[PDB]
Order: sequence, then C-alpha cells, then structure tokens
Amino acid sequence: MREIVHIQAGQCGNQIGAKFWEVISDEHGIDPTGSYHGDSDLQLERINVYYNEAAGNKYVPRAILVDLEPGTMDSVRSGPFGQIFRPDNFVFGQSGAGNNWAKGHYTEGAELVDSVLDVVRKESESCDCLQGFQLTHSLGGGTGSGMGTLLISKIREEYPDRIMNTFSVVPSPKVSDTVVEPYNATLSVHQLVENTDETYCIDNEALYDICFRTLKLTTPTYGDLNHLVSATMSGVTTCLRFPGQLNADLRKLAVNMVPFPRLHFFMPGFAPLTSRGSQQYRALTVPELTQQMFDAKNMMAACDPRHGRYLTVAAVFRGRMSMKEVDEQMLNVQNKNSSYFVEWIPNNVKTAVCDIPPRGLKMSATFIGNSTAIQELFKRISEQFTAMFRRKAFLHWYTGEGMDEMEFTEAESNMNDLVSEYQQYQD
Amino acid sequence: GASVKVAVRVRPFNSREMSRDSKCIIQMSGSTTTIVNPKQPKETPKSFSFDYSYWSHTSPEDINYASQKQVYRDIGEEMLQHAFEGYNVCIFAYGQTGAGKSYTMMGKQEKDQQGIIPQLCEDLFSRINDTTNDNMSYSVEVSYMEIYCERVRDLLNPKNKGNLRVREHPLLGPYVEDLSKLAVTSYNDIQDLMDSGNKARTVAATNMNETSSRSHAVFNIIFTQKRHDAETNITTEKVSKISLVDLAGSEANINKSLTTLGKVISALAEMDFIPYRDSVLTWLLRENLGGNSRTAMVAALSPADINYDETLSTLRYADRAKQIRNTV
Amino acid sequence: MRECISIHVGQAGVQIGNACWELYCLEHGIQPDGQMPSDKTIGGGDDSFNTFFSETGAGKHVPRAVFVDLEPTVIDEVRTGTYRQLFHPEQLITGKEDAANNYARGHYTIGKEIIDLVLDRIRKLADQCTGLQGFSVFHSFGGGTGSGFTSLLMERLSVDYGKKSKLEFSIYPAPQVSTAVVEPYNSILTTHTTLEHSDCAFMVDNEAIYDICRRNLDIERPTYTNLNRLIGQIVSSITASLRFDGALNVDLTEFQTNLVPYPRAHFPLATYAPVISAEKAYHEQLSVAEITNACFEPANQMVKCDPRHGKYMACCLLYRGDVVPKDVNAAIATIKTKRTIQFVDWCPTGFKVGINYEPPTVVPGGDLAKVQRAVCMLSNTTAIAEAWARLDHKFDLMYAKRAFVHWYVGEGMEEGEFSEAREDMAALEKDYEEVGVDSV
Ligand SMILES: CC(=O)O[C@@]12CO[C@@H]1C[C@H](O)[C@@]1(C)C(=O)[C@H](O)C3=C(C)[C@@H](OC(=O)[C@H](O)[C@@H](NC(=O)OC(C)(C)C)c4ccccc4)C[C@@](O)([C@@H](OC(=O)c4ccccc4)[C@H]21)C3(C)C
Ligand SMILES: Nc1nc2c(ncn2[C@@H]2O[C@H](COP(=O)(O)OP(=O)(O)OP(=O)(O)O)[C@@H](O)[C@H]2O)c(=O)[nH]1
Ligand SMILES: Nc1ncnc2c1ncn2[C@@H]1O[C@H](COP(=O)(O)OP(=O)(O)CP(=O)(O)O)[C@@H](O)[C@H]1O
Ligand SMILES: Nc1nc2c(ncn2[C@@H]2O[C@H](COP(=O)(O)OP(=O)(O)O)[C@@H](O)[C@H]2O)c(=O)[nH]1
Ligand SMILES: [Mg+2]
Repeated sequence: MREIVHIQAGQCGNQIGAKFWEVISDEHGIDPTGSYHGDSDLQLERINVYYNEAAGNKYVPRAILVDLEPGTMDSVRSGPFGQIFRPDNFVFGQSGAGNNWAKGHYTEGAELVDSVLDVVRKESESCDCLQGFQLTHSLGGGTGSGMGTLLISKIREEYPDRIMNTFSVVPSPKVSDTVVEPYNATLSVHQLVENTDETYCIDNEALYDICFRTLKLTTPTYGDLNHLVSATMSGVTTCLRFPGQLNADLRKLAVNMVPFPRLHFFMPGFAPLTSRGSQQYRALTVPELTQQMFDAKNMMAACDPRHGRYLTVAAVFRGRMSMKEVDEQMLNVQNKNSSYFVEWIPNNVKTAVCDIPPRGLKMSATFIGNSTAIQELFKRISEQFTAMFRRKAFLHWYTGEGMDEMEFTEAESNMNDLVSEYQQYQD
Repeated sequence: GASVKVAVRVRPFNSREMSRDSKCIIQMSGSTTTIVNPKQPKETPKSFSFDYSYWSHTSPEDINYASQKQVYRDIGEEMLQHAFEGYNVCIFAYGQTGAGKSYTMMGKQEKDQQGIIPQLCEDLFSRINDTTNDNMSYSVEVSYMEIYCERVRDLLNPKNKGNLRVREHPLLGPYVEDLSKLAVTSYNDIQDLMDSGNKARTVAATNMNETSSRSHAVFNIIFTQKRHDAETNITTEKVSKISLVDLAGSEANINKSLTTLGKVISALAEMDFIPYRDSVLTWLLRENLGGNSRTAMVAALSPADINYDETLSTLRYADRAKQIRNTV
Repeated sequence: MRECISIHVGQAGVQIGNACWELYCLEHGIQPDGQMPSDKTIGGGDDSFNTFFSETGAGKHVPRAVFVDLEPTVIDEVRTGTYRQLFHPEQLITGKEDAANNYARGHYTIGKEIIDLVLDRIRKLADQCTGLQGFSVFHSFGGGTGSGFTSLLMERLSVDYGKKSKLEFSIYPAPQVSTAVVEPYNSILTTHTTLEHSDCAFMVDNEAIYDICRRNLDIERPTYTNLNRLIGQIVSSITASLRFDGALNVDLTEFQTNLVPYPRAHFPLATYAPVISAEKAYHEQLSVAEITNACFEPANQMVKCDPRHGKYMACCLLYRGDVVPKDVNAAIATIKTKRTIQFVDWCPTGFKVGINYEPPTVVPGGDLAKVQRAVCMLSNTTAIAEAWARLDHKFDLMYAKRAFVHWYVGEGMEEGEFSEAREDMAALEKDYEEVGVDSV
C-alpha cells in the first residue's frame, strides 16, 4: 500500500535524492497512489495535512533524509525543488563529515545513526504497509559508505521482513578518495550480509558511457547524471507501483534477482536514452527497447556484463505496448546470449509491465540482473584492498574512528569469497 | 641473531564469557595451539606452533595447569640469566583486552599468584644476596612509566604532571627525558615502588573505572655489575637493561603504538624500512625489536568462542614475532 | 559549520594572511560564509550596535581570524594606518617582546610568555560558533616566532585539540633564503609539528614562487608583496573552495587523509595552474583539463621539489570554476597515463578531485588572469624527501657540525633541540624514502 521509506545519505545519496525525487512530483512517489492521474500541481507539495504520509504522493514529500555534513542541507534545502520537508531532514551539526567507513558509521553516525531511527519509526508508522527501504549511498562515502551500512544493518535487524532496496554508487577505474578501495569494501561486508536485499549499481565511470554514447550531452554533468538514475529507480519504484498488467512488487524484485542469499547485486539500464536530436529513431521500440537493455553499452553500471553470464535478468517495460510484444521479444535476447545464461536457471528473464509511460518518453524500458560478470566489479576493489588498505595499511585515519585490523580483513575475506562463490556459477 | 621467543597462554573463562555461555575454542598439545572457528565449524581448525603453548584454562588443582611459577621459570628465569651474562633483555605481554596480560606480568599478591615481574625482581635480589665473591658488587636502578595516547607518565613520581618527552640522544638512542631512575637495594623496596606505581596508572570509566585498557606500562631495571680485582685496580662494569612490558589491549592518538607495533613486527618478520619512530612505544623499544637484545613475547589468549577473530589475530601476530631475529 | 581557525605565526604569516584575508574580499570567510552584503572594508555593511570584535556580526562580517606578531612590524601593518583593511581589532597579538629569530627564541623564550594569552584568545575564538574543523597556521622555516613559537603554538594546539587537525602553511628555505640560521633552524621548527601535532601542511617554496613567476607568469622584478599572492591563492583553493557550496567537496578532514599516507606529518605541495599573464592570451581561454597537467608541470610547482625524484604519493586536486565533470574524470585519467607521475606502489587511483565555485577570484594586475578554470595540486611525493635532505646537509654542518648555537642555547635547551631534531627529522629522510622505494 506498499508504501515507502525514504533514506537518503551522504553526498551521492542526498544529491541523488535531488534527482530521483524530482522526477516524481511526476507523481507517484512511493506509495500513495492517485494524484498523477490528471496532472497538476507541483513542487514540494499540494493541499492537505502534513506530515509524513503524504509521503511521496499528494500533499507531502515523504522521505527520510540523511546528510552528514551539511551538504545536502543547503544544496537542495532552500531555493531548490523542495521544502524538502521540515522534520525529515538530518543535518549532522558539523560532525565535520567524514571520509571513512568507520566514521559516521562507527563514529558521528552512531550518534545520528540513532537519530535516524526516529525518522524510520515515524515513516514506518504511516498507516500503510511499507515494502521498501530505499537508500542512496556511496562507495567511498564514509558518511554514506559506513553510515549507510549502519542505517542498513539496524533496518535489517528491526525490519527483517522488509527487503531493503539499496541504490549504490561504486568504484570505477577513475576514482574518488584513495581510501575508496577499502571504504566501499567495508561498506560491502555490510551490503551483502547487512539486509540490504538487492543492491543497485550506478557506477559513475559507466554512467558516462551512457550520458555520452547513447546520449550526446556535449559536457555531462553531475546534475545530468541525476536524469540517468531517476530512470533506474522509477521503473523499480514507480513501475509496478504505479498501476499495471503484470506487476512486480518490490518483493518480486528480491526473488527475481537474488538466487540465493548473499547480497545479490545488480546492474540496471534505461533505454530510451535517445539523443535530443536523434530523437527520431525507433518510435520508442521494443526491440529497441530490448536491444538497448543488454548491450554491453547501455548498462548504467561499471561492469560490462558481456564477460560472463547473468544470473537472473529482471526487465521492466512500461510503455503501453503489448504484453505479448515485450515477452515475445525478450526471448531473442536469451538465445543469442547463451553463454549469458546461466544454465541453471530457466526463465532467465522476467518481464514486468506497468501502464503509464514515463512522462514524456512515451515508452520505457528498465533492466535488472546479476551475471557472472561482477566477479568483476569486485575482483577489482579487492585487488585494491589487498594491495591498498590491507596491504602496507591505509587506516590510521580510520584507525582512530574505531576499527582495528577488523573490518578490513573480514571485509576482504567475506567479500572475497564473494568472488569465488559468485564465480562458482558458471566456471 | 637470536630469535625472539614466543609463548601463548590461554586463561579460564571470565565473567563476560560465562554470562554468554561461551564454549572453549582453544586446544593445546605440546607447543601447539589449535583454534576452532565457532561460526564456520565446517572448516579445519587452524594450528600454530610456539616455543611454549601454556594451558591455563582450568585451575592449579589440574596436573596440566600452567602456573605463574612455570611461566616464570621458563622464560622469566632465562631472561634474568641473560641479564647476568650482560645482555639487555625484554619481555612483553600482548593480547586482546582482558585476555590475561596483567595477570601474567604482574599477577596478584597472594597465593603464589605473583607474575613475571615480581618473581624476576625477587629472583634477582636473591641471586645478588647469595654472592660470596667479595670482588663482585651490584647496583640496581628502577624506572616505571605508562604510555597512554602517546603520552608518557612517570609512575614512580605521579607528583609531576609533565608528559615526559621521548627523545633521541644524538649518540645513545631513545630515552624518556627526566624519567625518574631510583636505586633500590632490596626486593621489598622494589616491590613497594612497583605497588605505588601500579596505583598510579590511568583508569577508564569505560572499563568500570578499572585501569584503562588503552595504557601501556613499561617496567625497567638497570642492572650494573662491578667486578673488582686487587691487581691493576680497575673495576670492570657490565650493565644490562631489563624491560618488562605490559601492553594495552590489541583490541597523539589512542591506538598508534599498538598498531605501529603490529607493523614493526610484520616488517621485521618479513625482512628476515621499519616504522620505529611512528609511535612512542616502538621508538623506545627499538633495540628490543630487532636490535641488541634478547626478547620474548607472551601472547595472552581468551578461550571463548565469542573472541575468535581477536584471538586468531593474536595468534597470527605471535606467529610472525616468532620469525623476528635480533642482532646481539 | 566547519570553521577554520586562522592563526598566523610570523612575518611570513602576518602578511601571508594579508594575502589570505584580502583574497577573501568576496564575501567569504573561514567557515561561515554563510553570506554577507558587505563588501569592501566591510564598513558599508553596517554597524549594528557593538564594540571591538563584533557580536553584531559573524565571522562572515568579520573573520575567522588570529594574528601573532612577535614584533609590531607586520602587525603594525595589518594595524597599519587602518591599512585599508580593518579586519577586526583584537584578533591581532602584537608582542613587543622584541622579536627573536631562533627556534629557541620566542618558542622557548618570549613566546612562552605570550603563547598563552594567545591560547586564551584561540580558545574563546575557538568557541564562538560551531564546528571549527580546522586550524590554519602560517609558518616559516626560519622565523623565530615560526619555529619554536609554532612548535609552541602547534604543539599546544595539538595537545589541547587532538581531534582538530591543524593545517599549517609553510614558507621553507631552498637554495636561496634569509638568515644563516634557517638551514638548521627550520629543522628545529620541523621536529615539533611532527609528532606534536599537525596535520597536513602546505608550502610555498619561496625559491619555487619567484621561479614560477619567471617561467610561468612574467615579472622577474617582483616583490614578495606579489609572491604572497601566489601562495595566498593556494589557500583560497584549499579553504574558500572546499568551504563553499559546490560539487565534490573536500573539507579540511578530507585534506588530512588524502594527503596523509602514513603518520610522520606530511607534507604537500601546491600547484596553481591558472597563472596566466596579464600579458597572456591564453588560447582565448586556457583549456580546462590542461589545467590538470599545469599541475604536474614541474613548473607551477611552488617548491624546488624535483618530482623527478620518485613517485608521488597523495594527490589532491581542487578544481574551481566552470570545471566540467568530464574534465576531471577524463583529464585526471590522462595523468595516470603518462609514465611520469609514477605514483607510488600503494596509491589507488590516487587522485582526489574537488570542484568549487565561483570561479577564480582575482584582483588587480599583479593578480594574473581572470581564469576560469583552476588546478590545485596538493601532493605528497618522494621529493619532499630530498628538500629535507638539503636542510639536513645544512644542519649536519651549520648547527651541529661545528655549532651555530650560542645564540640559540642562550634562549633555552641544548643537545637535543638540535640532536633530537636531527635524528627525528632525519629518519624522516630514511623513513620517507622507504615509503616509496620498493614494492613491499
Ligand atoms: C531522461 C530522459 O529521458 O532524458 C532525456 C535526455 O536524454 C533522454 C532521452 C529523452 O528522450 C529526452 C532527450 C526527451 O526527449 C523526452 O521527450 C523528454 C522526456 C521523456 C523527459 O523525460 C520525462 O518527461 C520523463 O518523464 C523523465 N523525466 C525526467 O528526466 O525528469 C527530470 C525531471 C529528471 C528531468 C523520466 C524518465 C523515466 C522515468 C520517469 C521520468 C526529459 C527530456 O527533457 C530529455 O532529457 C534531457 O534533456 C536531459 C539533459 C541532461 C540531463 C538530463 C535530461 C530526455 C524530455 C521532456 C525532452
Ligand atoms: N614568500 C614570502 N616569504 C616571506 C614573507 N614574509 C617573510 N617571508 C620569509 O620568511 C622568512 C623569515 O622572515 P622574517 O621576517 O625574517 O621572519 P620573522 O617573523 O622576522 O623572524 P623572527 O624575527 O625570528 O621572528 C624569510 O626567508 C622570508 O623570505 C612573505 O610575505 N612572503
Ligand atoms: N592464567 C590465569 N589463571 C587464572 N586466572 C587468570 C589467568 N589469566 C588471567 N586471569 C584472570 O582473568 C581476568 C582478566 O585478566 P587481566 O586483567 O590480567 O587481563 P588483561 O591485563 O589482558 C586486561 P587489559 O587489556 O584491560 O589490560 C582477571 O580476573 C585475571 O585474574
Ligand atoms: N552520482 C553521483 N556521484 C556523486 C555525487 N557526489 C559525489 N559522488 C561520487 O561519489 C563519491 C563519493 O562522494 P560522496 O557521496 O560525497 O561520498 P561520501 O558522502 O563521503 O561517502 C565521489 O568520489 C563521487 O564520484 C553526486 O551528486 N552524484
Ligand atoms: Mg592489564
């Protein structure tokens, strides 16, 4: 009624908040329903009663907001798209923001990580049955990286039933930090094993390929990258939520992409990438839309999935097209991709359709999946970790925050086997 | 070089472990210690071999219990004899908070429960007073300091608040500036200084106001032997420095010395540069860790399933120290 | 919210601020720009009630602020004929203790006596507001008030405020310089920061600046009054930028970890790639990402730290104004594409990049461009590893070798302050070198 919990953390999460959510007074945001049926309104609200429950649907913005260094305060709160809301906003009172997992996660966050409990409580209550826990977050965030794992852990701890949906940001061959090797590795052991159900990837090093291949943009931008993601979330969050002929509730999301317990991670795409001008090619196609949903080039992640096999593929299309058309087309993908399909597993591809195409695309395509490929996204941060942080060690910084050989060694070995165990499928 | 000798010792369950119904995950046989993984019982248990694997998990009524007396008679006695030969010596206790470091080094003052330091001091004065060759005379000086958050405090003079500055003598190495060095002529006197010293260590509300789990205590004895001979009339001198260390729990900054000690041990075990100067502890103990000195480590181990990760880490660091060789 | 606390230390420092505090002249302040309508001297902004120091106003309206002068000299300037800048009264200290060049003097001697009152000022100062996340120190490598006084003022601040990493600036000796004292002497001032505390530090190499002014800008004739802007500006990037609203922001606590690779106080270099002439014609505008390279060019380089030697370490770059995301991710890649950068064995995509706005501030002809794209390279490379050697060849022969201390003893301790400062700052040389000399 499948209502919704909004948790936004760090930089990537708060800012990312800025761009997910504004794609919403597009109106469906997270579980009211209604509104969005005959236009109207806008902003950071409407006409009723506040708090909270007008959530992401009519009179209110429901979110749980978590900033740990008053960057998200000012960046959006004020002049920008929102109000937000008041009372729903965290500002860490200067904590001084931390780079380092151990740091808002063990340190300033605990203190706030407790203040984030009150937000979660009030939202949880809302009079609706909440099925999502939505969290933005940043490999190399400390606030996000190790505050997001704190937030995630209690939420799995107290809300076992409610699979967490977490948006991710990652490491690609380009960098932030230097401590992000290991920072996101510790953000890991907790992202597998920390009640985070499914896990999104949003590599910023892969986001560019998209905003620049598919798209033309001449000079991207960090705000424009926020157009990208909205895509990847609306399909999941709005789509299926919003009306629909085969509809997949978030929980279909956790059985469809996880085929087992360790935190199944996914990659996701939006096709309708389009080119402003090129605007003119394939009238929002399905094959079009299927086509773009597998390519090596249209995935909005830092794995190039082609190396290996996917294990689970969840795709979603909400254009008003044939329920026969989407399902008939997705097969063709599956047969020129064998090796990309997991021999176990039949039905290697799930398809969902919802009933309203994104405001102004006319016809949409969202994609989800796990392949064997990710043995990649990590056999990269781990090579990184062993030779980095854990190496000749880089954690004095973190060594004060409170983590001592632990949270490093455990995060490599647990996150490691991830590599072996993951591979296990299809070697 | 002479290898740094290593012993590990497991104690009986403590109140915490008992309140949680902890099972024992440590086994010993000969010089080998084996640890079982409580979370992944499906793996093969990891074994480690040391100079000594002390089983002190039960109580003195057990024939197999490793007593304070055995721990001292093995390593303590050996180091004291080296001091008499004229060698600098060092013994440090390492391990997780509550594993049994202070009990091993200091112990208690009753019941033959006294640790390495009290026993060595007593043994030292007994040997000196047993001398029958009038051509030999002795001098014993003691110093006792605490290292907390890189800050050094004189425990024999808690009457001064200066945080003594650790310096590097241009020719003679590291030293604690103005640290008191007191002459003692009997075991009773040295024990009295030890007692008041133990009374001056930093405590922590967090540890239920018990001695802070984060402070390091370094007990030093400067043993000078003077040998006369009516002849040319020159008295010869032999000076040995005895360093007895009780470290903070392994699990201007709180954990610098301990983390740096780990790095120094790892680097030395590998090499056979070393970050001695990155912490006050490793700086002051530079010659005991790779230098001109006979050194020994006693690693304290919790027997409980709940402390698996910490105990494994201690065993691994003790395994590396075993590979260090000093140049004497 | 995350204020800095700004401390000066010496001649090098009281002025340098004039470069810092003038460069601010855009409505910012240490950590509170949370905004102001005033302008200019600030006179025109109003008087709302008040008195010395301003309750009426925030640091914004008036500063983050604390000048230490051990001679009125520079301080009389900043106080000088209301030198055009009245930036507040009573954030200056002016000690007529008579100035002392010595690490020993002022630091052990006159400074002891007035490091306190200062401590008091700092403390009060450290209190009005919230989040101070920073301590800035202008330091030399020669000026009595800058060595022992700073080894005094950094030492007490480290001891008192362990959680707040200090940032200090430096103006180090090189091939040319002042005094004889400064080959060792700054040595002494180098011991102290060190383990007393300190965080990341920065320098302007005075022999690098006047060099970059001769290889990158124009005016070989130039006055130090101008070299301060090159170094003045370094700060604006470090604090004004990271301290102002933008994309990817590194706070003062970002600075500590990104530079700091291991714990014997580390040192950094500052590169300001925008440095265009008044007499230039940058290819109408200078390419944004070339700006990155500008950095590495040994040429922007503030110091005579021949990168030639070794592998950088930590590389922290702060870009401001009209920078493009795809400029960074895609230009920063490039560097890690030449042979030369030779990052270290444990550098993991070493490069830390921040974007800040607005633009590159500027004032006057002495200021070069209106460049609209900036690179600040703050790095930790092996080099440093050699300039201290330099000071250590000087020292093994200037102070200790045959000793130049009889002035210095006069003011305080012998046989370490010297011996300890050579051996502890020494191993710096060995330890540093071993930080980046093998795979291990
Ligand atoms: C997203 C998308 O389709 O971005 C692009 C850029 O490359 C993408 C392909 C599209 O074909 C293109 C180019 C359009 O031509 C389309 O007619 C259109 C739609 C569908 C708008 O998008 C919407 O109205 C959607 O409802 C979109 N809304 C959306 O992006 O809303 C924001 C408020 C985030 C903007 C959305 C998508 C999926 C789920 C939910 C919503 C966004 C557009 O501005 C436009 O984006 C751009 O020009 C552009 C330039 C730089 C950065 C971003 C977008 C859009 C317009 C109105 C032009
Ligand atoms: N670049 C630069 N260097 C400066 C500036 N002011 C001082 N210095 C350098 O600082 C060093 C010492 O300057 P002094 O003025 O002697 O220092 P001080 O504060 O007088 O020294 P004391 O009398 O001991 O306190 C010299 O090498 C100068 O070159 C300045 O504004 N810019
Ligand atoms: N071999 C042994 N036999 C019997 N009891 C022992 C023992 N070793 C330790 N104990 C007991 O275990 C408890 C904890 O030991 P102890 O206090 O010496 O540990 P520790 O010094 O490692 C703590 P910290 O790290 O905080 O300094 C004490 O009550 C002590 O008497
Ligand atoms: N997509 C996206 N990535 C961001 C944004 N801000 C920062 N990042 C990226 O995420 C990394 C971590 O930044 P941030 O989220 O501020 O980190 P944290 O808050 O310290 O964990 C950076 O290295 C950037 O690459 C943003 O607004 N959007
Ligand atoms: Mg103890």
